[PDB]
Amino acid sequence: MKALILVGGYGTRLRPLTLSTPKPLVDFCNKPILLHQVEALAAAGVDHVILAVSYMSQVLEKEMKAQEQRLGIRISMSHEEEPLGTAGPLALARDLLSETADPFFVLNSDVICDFPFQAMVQFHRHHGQEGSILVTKVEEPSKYGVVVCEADTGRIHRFVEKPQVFVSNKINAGMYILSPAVLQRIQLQPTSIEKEVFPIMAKEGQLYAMELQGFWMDIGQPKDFLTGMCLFLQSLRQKQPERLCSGPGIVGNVLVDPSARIGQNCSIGPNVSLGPGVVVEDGVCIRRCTVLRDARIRSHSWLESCIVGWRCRVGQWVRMENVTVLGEDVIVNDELYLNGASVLPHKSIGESVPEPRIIM
Amino acid sequence: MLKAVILIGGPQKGTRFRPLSFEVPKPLFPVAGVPMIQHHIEACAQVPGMQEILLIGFYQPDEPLTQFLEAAQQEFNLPVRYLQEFAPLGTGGGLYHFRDQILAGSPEAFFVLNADVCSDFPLSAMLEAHRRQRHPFLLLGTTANRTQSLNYGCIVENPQTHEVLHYVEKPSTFISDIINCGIYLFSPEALKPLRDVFQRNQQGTIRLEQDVFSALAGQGQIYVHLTDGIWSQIKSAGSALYASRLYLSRYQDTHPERLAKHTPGGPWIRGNVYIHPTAKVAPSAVLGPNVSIGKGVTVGEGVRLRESIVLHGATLQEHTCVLHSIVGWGSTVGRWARVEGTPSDPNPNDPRARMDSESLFKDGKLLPAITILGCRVRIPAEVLILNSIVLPHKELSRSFTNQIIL
Amino acid sequence: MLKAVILIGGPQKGTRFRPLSFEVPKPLFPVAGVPMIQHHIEACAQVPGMQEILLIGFYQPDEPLTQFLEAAQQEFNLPVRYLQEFAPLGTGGGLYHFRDQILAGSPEAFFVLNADVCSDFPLSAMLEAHRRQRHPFLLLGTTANRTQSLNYGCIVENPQTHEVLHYVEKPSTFISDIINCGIYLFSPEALKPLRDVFQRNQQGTIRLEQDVFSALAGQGQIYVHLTDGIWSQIKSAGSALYASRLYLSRYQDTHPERLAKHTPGGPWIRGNVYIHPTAKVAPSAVLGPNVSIGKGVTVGEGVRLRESIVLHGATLQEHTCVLHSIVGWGSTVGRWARVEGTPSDPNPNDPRARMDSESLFKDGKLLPAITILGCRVRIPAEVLILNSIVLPHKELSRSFTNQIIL
Ligand SMILES: Nc1nc2c(ncn2[C@@H]2O[C@H](COP(=O)(O)OP(=O)(O)O[C@H]3O[C@H](CO)[C@@H](O)[C@H](O)[C@@H]3O)[C@@H](O)[C@H]2O)c(=O)[nH]1
Ligand SMILES: Nc1nc2c(ncn2[C@@H]2O[C@H](COP(=O)(O)OP(=O)(O)O[C@H]3O[C@H](CO)[C@@H](O)[C@H](O)[C@@H]3O)[C@@H](O)[C@H]2O)c(=O)[nH]1
Ligand SMILES: Nc1nc2c(ncn2[C@@H]2O[C@H](COP(=O)(O)OP(=O)(O)O[C@H]3O[C@H](CO)[C@@H](O)[C@H](O)[C@@H]3O)[C@@H](O)[C@H]2O)c(=O)[nH]1
Repeated sequence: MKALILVGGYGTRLRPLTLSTPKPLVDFCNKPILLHQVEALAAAGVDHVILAVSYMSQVLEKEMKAQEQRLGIRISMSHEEEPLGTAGPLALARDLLSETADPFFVLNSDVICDFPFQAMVQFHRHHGQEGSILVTKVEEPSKYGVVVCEADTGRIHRFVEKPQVFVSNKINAGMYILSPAVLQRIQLQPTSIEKEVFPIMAKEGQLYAMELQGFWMDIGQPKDFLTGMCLFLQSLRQKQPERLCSGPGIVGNVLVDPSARIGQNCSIGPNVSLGPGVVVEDGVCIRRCTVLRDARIRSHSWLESCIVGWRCRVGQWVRMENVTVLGEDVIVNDELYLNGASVLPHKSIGESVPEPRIIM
Repeated sequence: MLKAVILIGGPQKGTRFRPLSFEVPKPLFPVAGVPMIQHHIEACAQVPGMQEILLIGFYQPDEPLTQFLEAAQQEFNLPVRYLQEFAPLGTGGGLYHFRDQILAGSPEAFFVLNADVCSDFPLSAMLEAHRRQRHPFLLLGTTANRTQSLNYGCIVENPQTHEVLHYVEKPSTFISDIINCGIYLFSPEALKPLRDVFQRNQQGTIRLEQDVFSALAGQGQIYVHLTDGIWSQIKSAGSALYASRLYLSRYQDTHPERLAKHTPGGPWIRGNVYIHPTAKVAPSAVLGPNVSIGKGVTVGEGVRLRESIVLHGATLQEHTCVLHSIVGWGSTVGRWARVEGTPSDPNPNDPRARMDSESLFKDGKLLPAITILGCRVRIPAEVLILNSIVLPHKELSRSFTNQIIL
Repeated sequence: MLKAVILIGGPQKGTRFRPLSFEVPKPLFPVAGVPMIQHHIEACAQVPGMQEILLIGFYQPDEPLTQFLEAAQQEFNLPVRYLQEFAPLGTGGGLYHFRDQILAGSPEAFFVLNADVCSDFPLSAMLEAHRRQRHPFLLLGTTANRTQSLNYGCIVENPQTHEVLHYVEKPSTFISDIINCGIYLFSPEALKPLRDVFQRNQQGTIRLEQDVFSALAGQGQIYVHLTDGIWSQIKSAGSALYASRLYLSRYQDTHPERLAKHTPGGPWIRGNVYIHPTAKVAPSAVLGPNVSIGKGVTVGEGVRLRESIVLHGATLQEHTCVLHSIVGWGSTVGRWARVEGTPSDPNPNDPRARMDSESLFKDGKLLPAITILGCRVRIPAEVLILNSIVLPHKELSRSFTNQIIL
């Protein structure tokens, strides 16, 4: 049993957070985004996980080895020297996955959902064909790749990577199980696996589909970060309601780290996650915001649907709304209103912004 | 024996949401290479026993229209005539006024086709259902979105007997999803109820949908034949471009010799592209999907054309990019010049989205849509035209953005 | 002996002035009752010793142009001839190309007048300075505002010697406060620099401002002469109203019989109002300031007109209010219909005025300007046309606000 995790791209994602820490490492409900997936892979029982990274990082290798014996499972990573698309990681890691004949998971870096892997491997063994794909019913399917399926067997009749015509409602959930025979199909030259090999495999009929149960969300967008965290808080409340804190001054689904310290008569609204080491003063109302680690917010401030970066000092009487992302080491002055401002790191702000624009 | 009546409009009744052409008639506008009513004429000539084709509309007979009639008569070996109303008599008034010319010869039934629709034209299927039941009115019907249905004429039917129980014309509220497609089949008895409507007007102009269809609905006189194929209405410029895309995709099943092949020695072609034989395209040019080129067009070295329509005699010089734009005839685009438009299109998440058309101004703001270049418009070198409507015989000198250039 | 050369444009130079211009060339547009070049011809005929007037343009001769020439010859007792360039030769290429027709008779000096300018035309005072200096180029100039001067040709002069030290044509940044009026006085030796430019172009179009005036400046060839009288240029359709206001205020010193008196038996009149003798005005109507009425115009009973030009053949029914608009030839306005516009004039001296742009749209919305109605536009009763441009032969059904009706 092996598993591949698809990292890279360096941009288009949650950029003010991605400038100081890589994308799979940024925290998401007090855990990194990669760490959720590899913990779920530990739950699945895979012996070995490889991750393809398009640029080498010191602190990522640091974090993954220091996590990697706490997990007790070795995890290796492969560096590509040109971005060979999303298919190139399969061909570069071919022999490492191909010395034994056992089907392997391929996971995107940004997908977070309920992880069905133990049921999905028995589905893969039962249907017996080459490639299995998780699919989910979504409301806006133009952004994602769209598959049509069968009634009972789940054979994928057609796969389109970008629809633009409404051929179906169900999308690629983003979780693949690939046989070793698919490794020899793809060449080392840069291709796209979601576009190229799944379409020819669909008209062959080796591709099969499986319906995910709940609360799938893509966390690539900086806007979709907040509603994905909002959905994950509700699903974790349904599964483990003890882990969410309950208090007289906090309402809704609140997930507080043990290292976080909160003042009194401050009203934390629904779907708020506080990182480790944050300090909230008295009289801060926070609704639908995530707060990353080491960040201190001053008193009497209102924050709706905001992302606060690490070691981020926020002034007194500060209002922030409309997916405003704060970055690495931002010092917002007192009595400022930020509507829609994503902030470049290591920058202090002196002017309240009426309209949403990137503050460099 | 059957003839077919095509209701081409008049000049005032077009009232274009974006003017696709300022100088040629709307029914002679080339959609996917051939004029707009030539699709109707060809699909009517394929039907067996088609004796004649009539065009009713109050255009004055300019020489382009009569020259098109010269060409079409000897192309399809059918007599194609033009009957001009003396005044704008409405949709069904021109049918009643010219009843002696249509009824002569005693046709078994006769088609009525709107000129502005772009459709599959399943005239044989409608003819088989009509030969089965011989009812006076047969209507083509299509399935539409709940929001988009308020623009067309909604039809409530009995699902078993396929008879209209209720008809309403552009309703303010949602009524039904089936919409009238502007294609009808008329038995010779069906000119009798029209006459009745005429007498009520004396106590001239008969609107066919509001006075005949919306009054006689439910009384066993109107039957709807549902259909499946492609359907759009050519109201605006963007809907003309989308209808041209629909016809270029339809061309694979009927005329594979019309679409340009890949041709690795010549110019690059991706997607469905119509190139005229007289047009000379340089081999370095690459023509993207859904592109029609007219007769006598000299597409230069290095041109990129995507989602465009180039009328006859236009010249594009080197390294120009033309995206989502209608280029009028005789127009010249200088080198490194870019003509761009915005494809409003249809929603990709909606199951049955029908691509609405909007009349040039959303709520007092000009909205971005297909760039129109008028006839004999000279775009100078290294200049950008974006989301603009350029009137004819105008030579620009600077870049224009989101403007109607008078 | 002196003659005058009036550079009228061609059909391409009148496209900026296009909505009104479909019916008649831009130089034959009636500004303050008479055609636009007729002011130039009349002010040249008022000069003593004017032998001939030549109009140089590339308009094709039709009945409006030659009918104007036949009228103006017998009106001013002067031969008015039209020389037609074979191609658009620029501002100075037409002057050089017809040099034998200009120098025929050996005149002592000849005036050169742009056709688009509305000005005082103080040609006599320029002549009295030219007889003092006898120099090749004399330029009428006027002071303008610091932000408005960038669109006109700027002249940096020495105040003591009255000589163009420097000339920059439509500069990006501020150069000088005086602008070129577009009225010049040419010696017969002034065709010697132009010839040199022609030779330089071969080793045949010559632009007068960009080639002759820019290189010749500062070398003793070009001299300035400053006027303080009224000056404006008619480059767009809404600038004709402002130039008509300037001419109607100029009319008191030159033609006191042209402006209508108050006439307490007849219609109430405030400000300067020109009424043609053929025009039928109801006595209940009141006409505000700066209003011109064409020939054969019927104005209804109770009508208000302020700052508006009503062209000839137009019909205003009763109880209507027309502010800031140009009502085209044969246009009809139904009862209780308001046609409004917002004031906007070149006004070079003023800082508030929006300066020349071909754009007409700021960010997808029409800028507030003068309402134009083209030829034969039928406005229905009880309907508002505000800030809107209506193309010719278009009948409207409902009230349009801030739109261009195509
Ligand atoms: N090494 C490497 N990895 C890459 C590269 N490009 C993308 N990846 C990884 O491949 C995954 C997909 O990249 P996206 O570009 O974000 O794809 P998408 O627009 O989100 O759509 C994909 O995911 C959807 C589900 O989230 C699918 O529905 C859709 O079909 C498609 O697979 C991401 O985790 C990204 O890290 C690359 O060039 N090199
Ligand atoms: N002879 C004549 N023909 C006319 C006249 N007015 C319109 N026509 C032609 O009749 C056809 C439809 O006329 P419209 O009145 O503009 O109908 P519509 O708003 O476009 O909608 C109609 O067609 C839709 C599909 O295109 C239908 O869905 C809808 O029910 C309705 O029938 C067009 O081709 C138009 O050119 C006229 O006065 N005289
Ligand atoms: N014969 C001929 N006449 C022409 C041609 N082109 C223009 N004219 C006439 O020449 C005059 C000005 O031509 P433009 O090229 O449009 O100049 P402009 O933008 O109006 O600016 C000129 O006049 C301004 C005052 O009106 C000046 O301020 C400016 O510096 C410049 O001289 C107008 O009467 C125009 O009709 C031509 O090609 N041939």
